[PDB]
Amino acid sequence: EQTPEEICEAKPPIDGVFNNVFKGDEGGFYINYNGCEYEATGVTVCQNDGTVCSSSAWKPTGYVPES
Ligand SMILES: [Mg+2]
Repeated sequence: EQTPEEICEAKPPIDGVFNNVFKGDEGGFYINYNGCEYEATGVTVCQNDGTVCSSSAWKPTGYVPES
């Protein structure tokens, strides 16, 4: 019995590789995955130019995106 934001906040962190990664205004790396926004944490590796990044712990931000 949770709001969608709550559902996102409770999601487990993900170890993985994603495309369509978008950089934050503050240098954070973000993805929209299964209706939740996640932020890359710990060691993050991206292509110099282009979307793809790997992170051992993509963590939900609690934001429910429309992008
Ligand atoms: Mg948690």
